[PDB]
Amino acid sequence: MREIVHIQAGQCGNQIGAKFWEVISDEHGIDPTGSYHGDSDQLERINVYYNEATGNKYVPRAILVDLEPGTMDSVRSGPFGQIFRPDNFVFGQSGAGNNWAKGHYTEGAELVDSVLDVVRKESESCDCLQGFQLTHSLGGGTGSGMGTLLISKIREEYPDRIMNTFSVMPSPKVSDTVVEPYNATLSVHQLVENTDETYCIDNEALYDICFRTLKLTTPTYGDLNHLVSATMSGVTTCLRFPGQLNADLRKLAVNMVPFPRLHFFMPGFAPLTSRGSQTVPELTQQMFDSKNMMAACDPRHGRYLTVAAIFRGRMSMKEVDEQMLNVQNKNSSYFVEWIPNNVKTAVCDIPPGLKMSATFIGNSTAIQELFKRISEQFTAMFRRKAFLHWYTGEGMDEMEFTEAESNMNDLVSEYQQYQDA
Amino acid sequence: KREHEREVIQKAIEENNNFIKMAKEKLAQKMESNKENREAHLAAMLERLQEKDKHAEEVRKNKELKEEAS
Amino acid sequence: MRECISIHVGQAGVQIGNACWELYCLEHGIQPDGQMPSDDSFNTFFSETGKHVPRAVFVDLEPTVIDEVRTGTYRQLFHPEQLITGKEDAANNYARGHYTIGKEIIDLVLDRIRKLADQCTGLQGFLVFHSFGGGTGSGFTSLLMERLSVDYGKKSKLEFSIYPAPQVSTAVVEPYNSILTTHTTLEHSDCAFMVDNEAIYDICRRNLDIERPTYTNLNRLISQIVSSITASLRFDGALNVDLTEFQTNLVPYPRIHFPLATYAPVISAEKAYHEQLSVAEITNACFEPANQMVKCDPRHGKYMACCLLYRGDVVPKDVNAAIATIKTKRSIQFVDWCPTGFKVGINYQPPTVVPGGDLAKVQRAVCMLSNTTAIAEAWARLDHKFDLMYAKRAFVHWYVGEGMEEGEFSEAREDMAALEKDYEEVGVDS
Amino acid sequence: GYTFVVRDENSSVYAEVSRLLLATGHWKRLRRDNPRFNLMLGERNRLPFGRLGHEPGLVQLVNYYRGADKLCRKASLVKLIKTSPELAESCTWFPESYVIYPTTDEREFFLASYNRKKEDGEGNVWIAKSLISSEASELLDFIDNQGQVHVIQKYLEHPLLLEPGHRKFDIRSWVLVDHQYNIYLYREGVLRTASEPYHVDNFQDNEMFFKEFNQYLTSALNITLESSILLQIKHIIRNCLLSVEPAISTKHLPYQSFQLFGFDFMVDEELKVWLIEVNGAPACAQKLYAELCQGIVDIAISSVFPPPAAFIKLENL
Ligand SMILES: Nc1nc2c(ncn2[C@@H]2O[C@H](COP(=O)(O)OP(=O)(O)OP(=O)(O)O)[C@@H](O)[C@H]2O)c(=O)[nH]1
Ligand SMILES: Nc1ncnc2c1ncn2[C@@H]1O[C@H](COP(=O)(O)OP(=O)(O)CP(=O)(O)O)[C@@H](O)[C@H]1O
Ligand SMILES: Nc1nc2c(ncn2[C@@H]2O[C@H](COP(=O)(O)OP(=O)(O)O)[C@@H](O)[C@H]2O)c(=O)[nH]1
Ligand SMILES: [Mg+2]
Repeated sequence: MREIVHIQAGQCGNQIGAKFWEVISDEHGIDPTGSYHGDSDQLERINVYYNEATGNKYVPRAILVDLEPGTMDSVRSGPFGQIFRPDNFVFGQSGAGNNWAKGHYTEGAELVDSVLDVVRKESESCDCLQGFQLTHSLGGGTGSGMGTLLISKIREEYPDRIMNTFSVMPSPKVSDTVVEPYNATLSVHQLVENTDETYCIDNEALYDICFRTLKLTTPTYGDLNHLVSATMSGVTTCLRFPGQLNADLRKLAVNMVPFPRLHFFMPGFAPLTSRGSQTVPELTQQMFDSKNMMAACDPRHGRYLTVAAIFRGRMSMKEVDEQMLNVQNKNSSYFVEWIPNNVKTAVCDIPPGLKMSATFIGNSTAIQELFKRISEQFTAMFRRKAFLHWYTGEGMDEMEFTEAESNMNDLVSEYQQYQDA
Repeated sequence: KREHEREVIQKAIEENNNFIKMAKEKLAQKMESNKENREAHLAAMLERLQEKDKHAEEVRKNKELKEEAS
Repeated sequence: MRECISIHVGQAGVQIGNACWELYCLEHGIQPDGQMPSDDSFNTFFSETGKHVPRAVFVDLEPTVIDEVRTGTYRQLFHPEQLITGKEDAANNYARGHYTIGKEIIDLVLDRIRKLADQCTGLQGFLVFHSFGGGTGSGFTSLLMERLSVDYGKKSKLEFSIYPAPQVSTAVVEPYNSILTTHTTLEHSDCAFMVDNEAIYDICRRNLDIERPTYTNLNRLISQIVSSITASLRFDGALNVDLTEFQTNLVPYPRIHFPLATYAPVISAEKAYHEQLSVAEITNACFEPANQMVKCDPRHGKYMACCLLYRGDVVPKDVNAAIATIKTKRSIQFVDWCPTGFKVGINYQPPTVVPGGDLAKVQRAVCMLSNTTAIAEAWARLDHKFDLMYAKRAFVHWYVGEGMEEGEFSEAREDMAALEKDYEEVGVDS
Repeated sequence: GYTFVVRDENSSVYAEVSRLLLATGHWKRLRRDNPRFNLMLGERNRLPFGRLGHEPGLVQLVNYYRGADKLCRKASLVKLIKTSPELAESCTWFPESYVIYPTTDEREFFLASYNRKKEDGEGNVWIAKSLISSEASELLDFIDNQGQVHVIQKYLEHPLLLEPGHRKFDIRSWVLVDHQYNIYLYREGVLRTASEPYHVDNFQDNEMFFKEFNQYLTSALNITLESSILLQIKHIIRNCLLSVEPAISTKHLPYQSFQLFGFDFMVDEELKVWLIEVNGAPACAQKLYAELCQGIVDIAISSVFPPPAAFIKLENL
């Protein structure tokens, strides 16, 4: 078997992580008690995310981490709270106060070893571990600081495995603390070096989707998390169901990442919204549209290095192939010519939910617009050394901020270099 | 002519055996040099990660110094 | 007494192997349990116990695909030791298949192969089936070929290589794996039959009216062509000519060992019409680009060899008349250093089709094996795709990360450049 | 949208064609080795025809027909005339030629024909091209003292001479064969004339257009350009391109082809047109560049990629 160890850290990481498990548990016919009550053959690759326990129960191979019990107490009480392994809940009492330094260096360093003990236990019970997937935000303190700390420690212990993350980028439109650009820049510096593939889930894009198009005056985190779970379900489809394209984390990485640092994907989904709601050519045009991207970037402002499209539900494969060829050729300028056949397509018979949907995973050079936005916000504060005392007070030095800013600016210039190639 | 008949068959043996010999040595050299390269890539990766831990210990210590001189 | 061991590597090699052995069983009246009520020439491919067991080995670095063989209709056909699986696949990476994961399973494979060789009174050689694009198909195969040249020095090694096609491609790095495997295997392969998935795909869409062909559709058509090529080894007759005799004519230079295969007729099982199809009709189809296993233009390529392998109701008189008509009417140009003649072989055993298949049952069929410089177009397409990516070093880090060096990339590419030049030189007049 | 590549900067004809495509607003020019093109204005030698039409969804067209050099190279044209079933017995318009190899090889057949002509007192002047002589011993030695394959063609000793001046000339006709194989003869031709009087002993030795040539023919011979020369030219072009049609047709190929040819003719004193050579990459006359290049854009390019009376479509009867 090819197992994935899932880790969720912090408020955001645990909230989106809990939704991801509710969504895929439904898709795989697993109820909150861990028992199977589905049809088809769900179950063929259930071991990728689920352990088999006594009494034919399927237990999510998930590790729940946080420096505050609050969000953890919410999970364990909500739906699918009793599905998780109680031993895998690892929490502290003194939170992180939305401070990266606290999560990465002080508060988090005190809790990290006990998390690694659970990671190790879950790994030792793997026939063949493919790697890990971490759900977290980059704007807070636990998911951002302690999450990147966990990634670093796991990589040291498992350097030959794939490290995948679903990283929620911060936005002023959906913010809680002014120091989010500091936390995000510091985390991106870590992700650039220690992850093989990152799904950039932008809160700015999720907000604009809920507000413009969806027409939600005041979107809540629940409204944003609906988009995330629909995306997370989609981008993980090839890993959970029998398929040929990107069947595992390594094959996905080999197809999606041409350059080690340029591993930040721009997800897409179609059609937009469920949360109480109601053709192949229509699915294709939407999933490629800027308005359906989960990262606030205009793909027409850059070029696609690689793309992975996934269609779900019963539909004409001939029509899918025609439509995918039509989006390319009509927009051939937005796909790098030096990477032949860089758009791959997969189709899954089992739909999410909906009768038929589409999910887009793209490695576009336009992703630099996300890193530019953060870099601009980081510089506006760092220039005036605003709130630095909260980070320097934890042991950090200003030089560390200058290095993270510089590494992210280098990342942007690298994405621009390949856009001009 | 018998002399040449023996030189032909011995030449064929010497060439096939020498080909089998070279291929064996080049394959073992490739698998060995590959092992060295892959292990070096992992060693440098871990060295970078270790330098990061040494820096975290130095940050925790740098806080310990500021708290006492407060 | 000349046995032939088949080795099926990776998903493509295994799935194609399943189709070939299913066909061979139908052709020889062998049931899925190995029993053969009719019961020799077929002993080149099958050992006896009254169970007839394929002289084949199935290898894959991942168990799903071979596990289907282990639990499928033909589970009883093979001996468990012939089906070898690992735990972790090569992730479409030549370096993982050849080095990282290949090293871990190679010795076990060579042992299982040795067990088959030990049951041979006069082993003729091996037939290796694999894809160019997969990590196992490309990487592990070249490692296997390297080791086989050591352990079996003289023995012949033929290939059936699945050439990558975007319509069914599963990896962006298939061009890399293709050049790397071709380079490494070149000295160790005596003859290789490339099967362009795009060509088989287009034949299925045109001749069989299949909107979106699947691997099952492709593999059943591939198995027919493979069957025609190996028919001379599994049957015998006065007009049957052995494949190694064709191979002497097919390979003028060690490096130029890639014959183009063309097959006829490919008729839909429902749109059969009941037409018989003369010897003259199918022979003419061999020169229609629409029926080739590799996409290229033989009209603009010089021939170094041409072999015709007939399978059903065929008598020499008809063959000679059909060849006479084809001459002085077709763009058949030979190199000035080769006799402009056709080597013909006839097997009176008519072609077999899988019951409930897409192919119609015919009274006669022909497979042409020709060594034409036109096949170099397939190398040009692959080498160009390699050049586009390699210029930017895209994806190279995945290979370097597994211990490979940029040097192997340029060394393999330089060898491909030399191969393209060799095909150019062999076409120039003396 | 439509994109095109230019892989031959030396081609004067397709440099003007490139400018015309860029003027429309419908065409964008990509870099030399960009494989995601619609039209390819390829190179003269070693054009990558195998890589064409394989990128999925793209409609690709090339300015050359793969093959065609079998009609353009001197030795291959001689081979085609003598061996094609469509030409071997019917060809009365190609001067008696023999392919001579210096280092297959019709040397013995040339000497038999040369000896037949000197015995009967017939004209025995021959021209060797990769030397004009009536000796054959010095003609053969000329070939052997060069590392190239030459062709010994019968020299036209009685050509049609232009008056005044009493001078030799040859006709160049431009033929455009589009995809689907429609042969178009460009209305305007050129006469590459000599500016020295013709001599039948001195072996040691300027663009007239069809209006001036038509005016010379009546009054000079009281006959028009057509019915005496233009019908012969059209017949030769039709026969030549259709003999190679099955070997070069792109109907069963993933890409489409088109080509501009340069047919070279020589008229004898009995007003008989003789084909001398065919050019795969011809050069146009300065004043005919604008009209010819526009015709290539409309007939061959705009027919495949859509956004008068100057090209006669050659058909049989
Ligand atoms: N005709 C045909 N092509 C196949 C088949 N399976 C895979 N392919 C082709 O083979 C290439 C991929 O190689 P695979 O055989 O899937 O890979 P593998 O050898 O298992 O290698 P890894 O999975 O990377 O360990 C692509 O070009 C596929 O289109 C099959 O059953 N038939
Ligand atoms: N048989 C012949 N009779 C008369 N003039 C001839 C001739 N062959 C060639 N010429 C002249 O010599 C010139 C040589 O031109 P070039 O060397 O480009 O080839 P060509 O058109 O003569 C080729 P071919 O070998 O088919 O005759 C011609 O343009 C023509 O004026
Ligand atoms: N999409 C989404 N964003 C969230 C959620 N919870 C918090 N955030 C974002 O996460 C950041 C705050 O960090 P958080 O994860 O709450 O705290 P931590 O425990 O310190 O990691 C901000 O950018 C918030 O917008 C959630 O459930 N969904
Ligand atoms: Mg496989």
